[PDB]
Amino acid sequence: YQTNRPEASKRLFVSQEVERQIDHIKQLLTNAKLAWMFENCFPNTLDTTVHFDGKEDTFVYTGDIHAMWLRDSGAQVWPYVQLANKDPELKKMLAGVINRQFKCINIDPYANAFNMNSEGGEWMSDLTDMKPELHERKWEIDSLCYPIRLAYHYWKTTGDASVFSDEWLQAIANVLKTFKEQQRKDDAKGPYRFQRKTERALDTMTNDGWGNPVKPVGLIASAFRPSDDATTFQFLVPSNFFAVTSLRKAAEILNTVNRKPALAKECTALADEVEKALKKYAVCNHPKYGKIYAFEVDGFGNQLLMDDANVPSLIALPYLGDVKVTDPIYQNTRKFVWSEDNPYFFKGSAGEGIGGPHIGYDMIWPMSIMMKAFTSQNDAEIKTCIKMLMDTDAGTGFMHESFNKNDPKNFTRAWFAWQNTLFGELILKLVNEGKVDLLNSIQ
Amino acid sequence: YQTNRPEASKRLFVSQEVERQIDHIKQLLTNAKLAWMFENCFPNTLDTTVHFDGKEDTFVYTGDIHAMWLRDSGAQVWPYVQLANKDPELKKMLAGVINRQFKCINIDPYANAFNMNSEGGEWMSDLTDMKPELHERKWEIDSLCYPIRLAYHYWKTTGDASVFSDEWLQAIANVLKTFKEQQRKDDAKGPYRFQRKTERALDTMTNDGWGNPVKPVGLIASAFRPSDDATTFQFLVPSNFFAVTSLRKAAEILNTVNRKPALAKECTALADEVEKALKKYAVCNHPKYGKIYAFEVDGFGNQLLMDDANVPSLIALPYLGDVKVTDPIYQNTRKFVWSEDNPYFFKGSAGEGIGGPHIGYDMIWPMSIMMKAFTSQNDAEIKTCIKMLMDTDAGTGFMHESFNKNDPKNFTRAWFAWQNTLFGELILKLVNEGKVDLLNSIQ
Repeated sequence: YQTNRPEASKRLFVSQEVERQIDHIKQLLTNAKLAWMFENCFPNTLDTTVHFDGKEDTFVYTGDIHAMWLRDSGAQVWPYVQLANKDPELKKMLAGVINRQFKCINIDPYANAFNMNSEGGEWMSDLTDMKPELHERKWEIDSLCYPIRLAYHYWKTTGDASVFSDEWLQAIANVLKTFKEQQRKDDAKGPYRFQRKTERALDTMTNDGWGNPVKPVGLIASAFRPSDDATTFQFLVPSNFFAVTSLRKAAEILNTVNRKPALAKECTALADEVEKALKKYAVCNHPKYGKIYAFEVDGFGNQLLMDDANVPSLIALPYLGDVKVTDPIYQNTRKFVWSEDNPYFFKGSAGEGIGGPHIGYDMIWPMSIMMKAFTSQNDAEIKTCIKMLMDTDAGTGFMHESFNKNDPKNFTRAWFAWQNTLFGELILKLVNEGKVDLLNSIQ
Repeated sequence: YQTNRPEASKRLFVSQEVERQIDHIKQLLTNAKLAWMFENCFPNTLDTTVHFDGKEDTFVYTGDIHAMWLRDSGAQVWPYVQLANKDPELKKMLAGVINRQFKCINIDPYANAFNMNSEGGEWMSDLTDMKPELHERKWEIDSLCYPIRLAYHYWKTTGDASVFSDEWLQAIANVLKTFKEQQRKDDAKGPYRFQRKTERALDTMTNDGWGNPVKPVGLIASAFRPSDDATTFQFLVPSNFFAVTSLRKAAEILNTVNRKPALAKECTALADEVEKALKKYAVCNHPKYGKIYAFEVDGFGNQLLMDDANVPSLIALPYLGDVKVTDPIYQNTRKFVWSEDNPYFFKGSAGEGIGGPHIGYDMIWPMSIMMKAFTSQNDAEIKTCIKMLMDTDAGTGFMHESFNKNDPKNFTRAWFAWQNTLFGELILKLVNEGKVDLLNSIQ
């Protein structure tokens, strides 16, 4: 069993603390394959996607796609924050990620993906206001939430508030302006419009680029989902939940750090409005599972019952910390999403899980399985999830975007940094929780 | 007030009975504008779209779009059937339409539009199995229902069953095969797949061309709506209702005419299954309007609450005769669709009505207003509808596809034969019902 990591000399970024961490788990885990996968995945982001300038800037690619997603980057380095206090170089690189994310938001708060400079790209021709610094401009609420989540954890972990300077002040102001604009209270259309000539229905918006209408009930419209697919009803519930928590984190930062009570109150006020609207528009009395959370709503009364593997998702609500795992409505939702009553839940001879319209029928995303484990309150459940991830890797030793429910050999995206980071994060979390014996019991 | 009809010498098809009909209403109506519009609209199909070979074939164009829609053609000549018993040439032309429709269905029961021969067209490159005889291959349930509706009315009206020969036998068999295939009980995918590289989200299907998943509860999946837009949840309720009635009509034909009890029973059995599934999947307990009919459902539990102007529609249910106008659930639905709770109901300074995602926000389709009048049980309501159609024609004296809720001058499709036929049909129906005094009361 030889590692699939590039090579000491080919690795883009090296973190000694990270290296010490995998050494520990390797000698701690008794399953050769599991340890092998952890060594390949956990450091993947550092090994092949991190571009640190040694100063205050860090550019992070997603892997397969040569660009930087605010979402992917915010998650790709997330599990490293807990090691920053023991690695000065790592800590500086993390601050560089945050600094770059905030600069991206200020370039275009509606964009989901950015280029290192201004090389533009194939999507420059999209029917929307483009800029050479952008790789893609699909409006996704979670794009603005992930950076805040990272910066907050970073700050609380290291105590370093140097990342909350002028750039941050402008970015947070742009997040509020964009969130408010997308509540679409004044006009059903607005500043953001998007269409693209493609054969993929969810890569373009309906109604001349304005998307399906929404009734301004206080929720924030999201043109696209964290899966990069267009929403059916724009008030994406999982992303709105993520927005509430992110706004509250920013408010705490603006208060204790920048000491700007006015701007913080705006964050809090918006969070309260979105949270109240969620409580009366995002809940559905399902006849089989009881009260559950809808995936998307339009404010007119329509509610889409389903779930997509991409985080933020309904099942991942507790992972991001938007709801307690004990939330009764969440538990009911958890049962629903992992059943044949969810149009995107698939089950075959290779395993089961949630997929989405992005790849299509029978294609399950391991991300959904990992989130099931991350939010699990039962060791037996966690064990089956880990083993399933192990048996559906097609011997590549990496995490893929999706695989066929009847044949893992049929999979997409062999190099998905965000997914590998999540797997390393899961195993590390389990270990730090004293569940090593559980992992070591894997056949 | 000079007529907008082409010219006696430029008219494609001439019907003396039709000419006598407009002469009667002209001297009967006291409103110059109304009479003018009736003379322009009622005969529009005959004046500019009918191509009769003098034998057993009739090709009918839609007008703006140079092709034949099974849907449009079946409606464009509908109101003429009641005059066939007094016009031999007209009667033969109607039989030629039916004959051509059945031949189309046998060419490709999944296609919605056909060419006169095999000139192909711009959609030949669509990501689906194309044929030069086809103009477009968007699967729309109503495409197979409209021809049956016409043939049945024709037969019951004239007594001529010569249209139910070998071609009809093959076509009806194709309708059953196609309907059954689209219940998608054996596989969530099937023989029909469709995608197109376009910027219009509803001109392509999600999930690699298979559309959004459906749970095989007995309903028939419809890839696209009578508006030519892709469905969100494939079990289109209005079209499934239309399917039930059409199947029952065909069963009666197969029994009394072709005397084939076996094939007829298959039609009846399918109708019963679809009807039962409608009763338990297409109904929604709306908290504001009570029990109403959903627009589309997926069988998993999702229900789309809205309405589109294109017939078959929810409001037009009684018009096509799929439900009694007295149906309580229909009445509740009628209130809902004509309110701000319907995402596609628009109201402005020019008037109000239903539109759809096809053209976009604020664009109301007069078809919705006409259907409101057609299904109305109140003279006052009918009067406002007629006057609204009169005040939103932009002085063109014709029926348009849609107009801006705040400015009728902003409209689409100046030449829409199907719509003109419907307006002439509405006025004629009102007159034959002794409501001339009502029309003559229009200011």
